[PDB]
Amino acid sequence: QFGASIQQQATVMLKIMQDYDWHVFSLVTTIFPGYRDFISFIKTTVDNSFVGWDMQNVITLDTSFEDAKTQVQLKKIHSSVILLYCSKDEAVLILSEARSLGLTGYDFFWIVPSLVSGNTELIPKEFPSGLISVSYDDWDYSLE
Amino acid sequence: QFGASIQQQATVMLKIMQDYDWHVFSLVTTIFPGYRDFISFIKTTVDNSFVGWDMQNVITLDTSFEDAKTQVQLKKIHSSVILLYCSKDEAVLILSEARSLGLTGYDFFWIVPSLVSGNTELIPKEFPSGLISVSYDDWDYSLE
Amino acid sequence: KIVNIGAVLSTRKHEQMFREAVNQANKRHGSWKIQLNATSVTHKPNAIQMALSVCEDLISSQVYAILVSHPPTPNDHFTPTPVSYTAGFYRIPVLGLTTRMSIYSDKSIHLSFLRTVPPYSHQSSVWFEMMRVYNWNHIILLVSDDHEGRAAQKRLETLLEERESKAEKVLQFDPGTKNVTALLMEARELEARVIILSASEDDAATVYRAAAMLNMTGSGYVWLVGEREISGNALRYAPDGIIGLQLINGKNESAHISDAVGVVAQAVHELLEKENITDPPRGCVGNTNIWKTGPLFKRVLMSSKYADGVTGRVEFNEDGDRKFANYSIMNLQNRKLVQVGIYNGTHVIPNDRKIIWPGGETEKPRGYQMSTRLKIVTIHQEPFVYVKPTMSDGTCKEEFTVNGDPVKKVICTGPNDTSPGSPRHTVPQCCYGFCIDLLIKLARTMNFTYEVHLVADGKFGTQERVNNSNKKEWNGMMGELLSGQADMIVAPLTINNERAQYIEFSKPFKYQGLTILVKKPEERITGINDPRLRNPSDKFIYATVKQSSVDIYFRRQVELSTMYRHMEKHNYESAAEAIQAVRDNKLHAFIWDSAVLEFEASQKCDLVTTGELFFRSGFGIGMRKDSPWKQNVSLSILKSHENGFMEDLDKTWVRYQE
Repeated sequence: QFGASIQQQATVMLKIMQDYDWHVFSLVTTIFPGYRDFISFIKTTVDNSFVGWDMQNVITLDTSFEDAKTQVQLKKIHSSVILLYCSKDEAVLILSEARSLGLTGYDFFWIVPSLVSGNTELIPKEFPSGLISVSYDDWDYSLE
Repeated sequence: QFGASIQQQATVMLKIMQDYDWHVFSLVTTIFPGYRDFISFIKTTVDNSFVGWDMQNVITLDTSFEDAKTQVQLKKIHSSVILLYCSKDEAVLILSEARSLGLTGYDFFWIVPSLVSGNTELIPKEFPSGLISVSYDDWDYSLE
Repeated sequence: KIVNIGAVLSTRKHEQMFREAVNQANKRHGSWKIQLNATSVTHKPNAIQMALSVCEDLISSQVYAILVSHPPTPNDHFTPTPVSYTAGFYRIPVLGLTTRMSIYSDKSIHLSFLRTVPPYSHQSSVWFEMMRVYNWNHIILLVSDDHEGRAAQKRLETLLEERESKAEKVLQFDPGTKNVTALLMEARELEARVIILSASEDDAATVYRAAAMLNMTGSGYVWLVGEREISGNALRYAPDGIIGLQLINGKNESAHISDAVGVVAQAVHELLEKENITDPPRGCVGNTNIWKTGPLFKRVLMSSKYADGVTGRVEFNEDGDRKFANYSIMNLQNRKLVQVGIYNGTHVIPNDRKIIWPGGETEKPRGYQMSTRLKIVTIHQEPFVYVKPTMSDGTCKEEFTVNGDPVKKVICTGPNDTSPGSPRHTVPQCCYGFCIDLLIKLARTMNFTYEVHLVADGKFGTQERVNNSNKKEWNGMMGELLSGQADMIVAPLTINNERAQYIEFSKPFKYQGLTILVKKPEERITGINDPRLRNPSDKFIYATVKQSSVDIYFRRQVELSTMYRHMEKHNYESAAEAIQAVRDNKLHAFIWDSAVLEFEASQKCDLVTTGELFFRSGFGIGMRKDSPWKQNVSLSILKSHENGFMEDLDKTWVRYQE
């Protein structure tokens, strides 16, 4: 194939966070596979950075949420930048739960990977206007 | 009457909260009557105490909860000590929603008055083991 | 298949109208097999046996709705309470129709009471609509009925929660007395003229006579009353031009009965469409089991929404009150009731008739007149507030300074000594000095008179527990200012964060720090960083003025609790006591402001200050809350800052040495 990997995309997103000095952040991971490599890559990147990042503990989901034990970990979130790694189906429920929590504020940023960013036409109403996404979908360079 | 009013009981409960340094707390008031006097007495007692109480804003109710607009006010709660003034049949639904939202943690406290705590025999299973109550029902002093 | 309705009604014509409304209630509801029976009872002049007859007759009848419809009762108690209490024993809704007392608003007391009339506190919201129209902020409350007084104060604070303003004066007392004119004159000395009254007819007529004898009904005096205050001899004692309220169909019983029949009938036909039907038992003999669908039928009555009636959109709130009520606004033009406004549920519209006021023009009188004589209180500051006894009788010896400046004194009033020393000795003497000349400059800039008096003690004022009910109170200059007896504290006020939360501050005129007064081996201390003062003993005697702001500033310092425990055994009343004590070589150190001890070192060479300069702060003028005496006064202070008038005040006392 072509393009970047999920590790190079994570490097680009941490470069975005480095260029804006958003050093206080968090990390929320679901049960989508390839997640422990993602967490370990974030840990080795923070350990290989000139920043000294303020990383909150990883909020790990288990199943479809009862909104009883996951809410305890969601109320621990006092940082600004919220890092979410999930699929498109669970992202609607996560953003709706965060909107019900009031954790979708002006300082509460949301940066998502490329695979959760699905169809350009199909956009659910639960997306915050200002949702940061990174993908290789370039319209200036066509297929030819 | 040979009893103990709700104002002196609120004085005793705030004395308990002062003796434990539980200064960060909240207040949830339902549509059970006699509630604005309770809020005003709490406001005057906080304004006339050496603590300087860190009081979260009052979670108010209008009807039986839709779990749509009251959900936002309950998700604003992140403090430990929770005060409540309601009836027993309302308190069953309140504790069911609090268990559904995970507000019955080890850090979170629950202090209820004597009017919501009715018969000693009738105890439903939805009550958290550790529920703080203050009642003048002394079994050592009989009716005679 | 039957529904019984109980009623306490007197006149046979309205009983026939009630039975006709019951008969017509089953007209448009189809040919359903439900039946409606009605039982009406008369009235015996007593109240215990009336309650007995009505309660056992409605137990034997097993009714669902209980109605009391007697306005013109000769007894002024107006109590349908015992039948409502007996129905609340089985949680049966009693629909009160006549009275508007706030004791019925408590659903904890009246468990199963509903009504279609609001209490009078909602009229204050209509009066808050006056605040939405006439743009008036400061009010004067006067409530005699203490059963509704706490509810009126609650509703007033609920209305003032939006604008976040404060009522200037509230009053609660026992109805029946007559010598309330002292508090009326105390409200007359205030800036506002808004008069809110909530009492019966007798106290309203009493305060009308009190305002008529003292002429408190002249120009600009805002009067705003209700329906209870425009009846009886209070209507005879009312001045011309007073604005009152009128309940549209408040006493018109005939349409009100039909409205109640429609409400009860649609509530019953709503309840018939649901399950869990229960019936009231024969509770007179051997039945104490409660009616289990009490709160269920109450919840049915909560969401009751209607569209029929001459009055209009009757609707219950969470308190079961009346929504969207047409009110009238009346005026008394030459002992004649003249309608000057109408009111829908949200908005006031005046009619084509004019609004003639008891004062001058037909427009609104702005009854917010600021105090042209500002009451000035101060403490006896030694280089700033010089107080001299009079020569012969209330006079000031006009002595001249060495620089050709005549001392412009003022006749101030002050106590003699402390309260164990002097029981009651308050004389007028001559006050002059620094802040007196500052006030002379303020009176030269802006034209306003003043009234200089003195604070009763030698303390600034601290936040202390009062000896009952665990309540915070202030004292001193703050205690005399917040009580309304003072207007402007002209004193070197120590600016801190605690007093900024309670009152507003002006710009500081003085800028200085703190220092140590010693007498002249290390004879100097060089500030707080002396390790021997960290752990003191009986040798280094250091203290401060009792109940001073320096003690509060050290109380915020959570790392110098040892000095707070040490200085509490030697706090003096005034700073001159500390000057006299260190003059006799009994003290050893004294934390105080800089330039005062610099002036005293210029007076006496043995008085020596320390070298360090910490707590570099400023002293300004003690002020009230948001007030028009803030911006212009602060601009005058800044005008005094920009020119050489500060240097002139230095030439008077600061730069002048010996």
